[PDB]
Amino acid sequence: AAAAEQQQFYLLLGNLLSPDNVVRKQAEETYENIPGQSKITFLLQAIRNTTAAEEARQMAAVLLRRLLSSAFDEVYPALPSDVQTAIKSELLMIIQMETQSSMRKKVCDIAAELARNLIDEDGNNQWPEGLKFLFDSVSSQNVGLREAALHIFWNFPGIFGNQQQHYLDVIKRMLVQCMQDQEHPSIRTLSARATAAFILANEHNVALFKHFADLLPGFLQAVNDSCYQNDDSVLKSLVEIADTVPKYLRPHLEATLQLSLKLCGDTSLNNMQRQLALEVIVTLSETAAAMLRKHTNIVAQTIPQMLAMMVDLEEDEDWANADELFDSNAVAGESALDRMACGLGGKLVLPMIKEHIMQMLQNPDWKYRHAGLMALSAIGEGCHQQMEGILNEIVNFVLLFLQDPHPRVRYAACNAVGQMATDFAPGFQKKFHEKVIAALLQTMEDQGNQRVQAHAAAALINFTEDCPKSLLIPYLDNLVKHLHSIMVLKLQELIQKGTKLVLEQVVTSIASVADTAEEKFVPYYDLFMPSLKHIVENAVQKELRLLRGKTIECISLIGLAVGKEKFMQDASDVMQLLLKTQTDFNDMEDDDPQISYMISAWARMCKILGKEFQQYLPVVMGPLMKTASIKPEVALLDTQDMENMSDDDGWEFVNLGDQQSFGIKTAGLEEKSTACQMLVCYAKELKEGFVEYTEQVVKLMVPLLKFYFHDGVRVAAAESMPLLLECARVRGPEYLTQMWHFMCDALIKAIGTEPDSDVLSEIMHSFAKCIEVMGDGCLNNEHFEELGGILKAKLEEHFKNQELRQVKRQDEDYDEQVEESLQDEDDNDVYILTKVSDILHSIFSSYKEKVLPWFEQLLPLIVNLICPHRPWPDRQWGLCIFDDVIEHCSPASFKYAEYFLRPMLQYVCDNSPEVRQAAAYGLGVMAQYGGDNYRPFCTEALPLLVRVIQSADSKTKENVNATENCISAVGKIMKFKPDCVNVEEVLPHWLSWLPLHEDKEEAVQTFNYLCDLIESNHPIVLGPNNTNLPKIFSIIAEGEMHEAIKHEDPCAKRLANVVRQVQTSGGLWTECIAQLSPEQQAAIQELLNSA
Amino acid sequence: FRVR
Ligand code: NI
Repeated sequence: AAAAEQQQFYLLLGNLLSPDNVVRKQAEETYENIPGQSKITFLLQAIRNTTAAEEARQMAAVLLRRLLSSAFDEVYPALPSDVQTAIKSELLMIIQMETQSSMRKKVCDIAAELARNLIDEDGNNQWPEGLKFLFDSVSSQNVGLREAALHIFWNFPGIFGNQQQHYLDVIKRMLVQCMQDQEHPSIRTLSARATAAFILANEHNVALFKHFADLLPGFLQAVNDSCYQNDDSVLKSLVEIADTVPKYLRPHLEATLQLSLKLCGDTSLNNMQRQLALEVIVTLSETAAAMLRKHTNIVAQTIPQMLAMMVDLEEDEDWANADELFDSNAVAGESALDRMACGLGGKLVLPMIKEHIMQMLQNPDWKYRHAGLMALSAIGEGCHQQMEGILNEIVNFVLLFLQDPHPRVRYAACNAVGQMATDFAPGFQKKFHEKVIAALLQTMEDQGNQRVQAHAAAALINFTEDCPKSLLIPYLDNLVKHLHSIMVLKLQELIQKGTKLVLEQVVTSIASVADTAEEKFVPYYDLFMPSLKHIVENAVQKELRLLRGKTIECISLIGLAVGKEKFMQDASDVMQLLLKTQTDFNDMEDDDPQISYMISAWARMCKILGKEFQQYLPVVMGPLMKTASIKPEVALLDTQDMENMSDDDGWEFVNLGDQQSFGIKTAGLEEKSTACQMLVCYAKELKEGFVEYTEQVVKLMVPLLKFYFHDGVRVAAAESMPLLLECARVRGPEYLTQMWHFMCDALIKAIGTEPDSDVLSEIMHSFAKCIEVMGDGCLNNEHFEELGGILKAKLEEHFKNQELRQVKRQDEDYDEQVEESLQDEDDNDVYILTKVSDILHSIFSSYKEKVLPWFEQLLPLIVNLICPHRPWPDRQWGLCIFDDVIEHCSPASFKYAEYFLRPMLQYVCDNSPEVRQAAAYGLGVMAQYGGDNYRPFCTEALPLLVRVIQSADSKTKENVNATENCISAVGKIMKFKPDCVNVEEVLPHWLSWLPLHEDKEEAVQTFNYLCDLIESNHPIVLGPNNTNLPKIFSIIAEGEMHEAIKHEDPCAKRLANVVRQVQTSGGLWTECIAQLSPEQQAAIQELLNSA
Repeated sequence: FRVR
């Protein structure tokens, strides 16, 4: 039947439109089960039926696009090419017969997507009929057909695989003429949206931006026209242009900047439009600030634009009671100001805003004084280096606004003070502790105005948070006595009515003071502990949920500061509070508030208790695992489906290309990260104590190495890998291999794919640390082959990026601030080279000589770092990599000496102390582990090392570690290869270079050799008649510089046995001691008592 | 961190 299934289709379509959920959750299910192969000629006919309801045709056309955007490989293939080429030409007819521009836009969204899936097969599009449709429609003198063609080209820009060779210059013709179509303004607006979509699609193509530069003047005119007609469709296009491809705007940047300034400045347009115009400029200050820095004339005019939006405040009747949680011009301008001060810098921005803030602070408008203090708070981050100098003047002036006749201004002043305490730390704390603490305490007390009193407490938390413990301790008795007073009075008020806004902040403020005060808080423990314990038993209501969590945080931070001993007095009564509040927080299953407060409070109890925490592990691990495993809700919607989910606010969407989009529920993403970081804490603190949880935590963490939604989670997952192996170690190597098996492949894939550099460096360090955990036999041949390719690629990229950054310099818009970014990029690339050297070090240390054939693939790249014209960090790290080959892969290391030995010998004399140290080290391990093949080179190296050691300034803070390493290398030459040196002659000089105390490893080595020399059958080192024995007392006296580790090392006992044996020779002992300074004399006593 |  053909006529029977068409009449019943209209009622089913309207059924899934009724306002009640009864038939709504019954008519949608019947629709989906229908075969998709038949849904084509059934649903397109409901749009063609123009005599049917206009709201049913809106739904039929929206439903037809979704079946093409989501499903395609099951519906279109294997269907007859009679009905294949019939849905192509019938869809084209609907657009020609459409009178309503609403439906014309819905059916054009179906013309594209169909065009998109056919074209996206191989490259060449299987629908040349869709292409002819646009050239003939844009050329047809019909406005509707012209508009339909521009909509298909906006939706799917680039319906061609061979556009470049010929159809490219005709696209310019089409849009240039459409932007000149004065007779109609919507056709001009549609081609501006198309021009932008086309330029965005053709990203990276710098030859195409240069060719289409001629479209930017007409494009800017199209935003200037559309905006005054309530259309922020073309303005969004420009913001997208400035964000993704700002260099396209370079030819007419002044015109772009002037227009964006005009739209924003024009009071007449709506808030959404003016804010978007500001956003063009703000985005350019992040994306292309080097270009924007040249148009100072425009950035100067933008400053009062943001300031005028910041003074667009509503006089909220009953502000002092309610809670303010942000779309307004006052928030938009303020945020834009922060972002632009950060983007362009304080050198250019502070001079432009300085006099404007003084005109707003010194004004009777209140809205102006409030805007002034919020502008001061905003510019702080980006201009703080330039704001110091006037800082004492700024602070003393801002402190007067706390006594302002307007409570909202007293609140913005609180914000200014609190934000400066963060932006200018710790200089702020050292300079204004007396004035700021005193003024904030007074605002927290003599206000009788909840919001201002709460904000002053919040500013005080910011102040104490970044305050050095050093200068907080004198203010303890005063601040503590004042905080206790406010806590006890605001606790009575919680009981009278239910006011808690200030009390929440007082509690957190106490916690901040306690945490910073550490051990110095114990004399004030009894003054708050029973008051806070009383609060967590009181605050059980859903209104007080935050007040209870903040009190638990305060309680756990107080016990953590005083330490396990002082806390043991009220520990039992307080651990039961947490046990009871865990079942109270869990019996009302939710997410977001008390979760992170509880997780962190239990973890603080584990640091306090240590090995006694074990009993609480099943009660804390269960809930911790649940929030650490939250799978966030991800959606793959299309078109403008970010309007119905805008009310959520936390549901963030990243608009992907080709109309599709990606959405993610940000709820609990920070809770997941907190929990993952907590699991890392439990693993580290407990070690052996965590074995029961190691397998399930390992199973949880491995997939989180690929959790690209939150960097903090990935870092926690990466950090936990060696720590979990460290825990599991207690069960033996068979369980260790079972754990390492889950990790290995995933850790290696992560290194090869990781986007972020700092997250990559944790994964790379983590992988190296796991290799150390049980090296040799810990790697598959597939893994070695994969790792080889990954490290070789990472090395290839290191040098490639060196050339790229050079090409970034030698660009029209190159300045000192772009050089600062290139140097940051270089610093990151170097830190990745250190982690390449780290992964390499652990493979060498564990596999030894065996792995040199594998390493030959990286050999040309490692040699490439040790080249003479490379930057010093390359030569430093390449030498470090060869030092691990000499130390861990000798004597086979010598086959490869033609790659490192001669440059390493030469480099001992390098201008860079980091290079000198790496070279000196290699020569020391050459004598110790190298073997007989290096013997001639040990005889040769000696005067090179002694020339560095003996030169002046060898012991500068800059060159100590290099000189010490040279001293220790000379030492290793003496001890391990004494046929290559006349040890009997260099020993007096060697002795004079002692002691070592900066390089702790080399201090151990040198001292261990000195002990062999003193303990030897015929010392030589003592001097005839023990003449230089008192000098050995001065060397051993350091000592003072923590060189020889008092208990830990065997040489510590050895050195004290060599010294205490002297005590039995009266005159010799007193001679050696009488010529030691009283500081040195105590260092000998200190050693003798502990070794 | 320091190094060589
Ligand atoms: Ni394996």
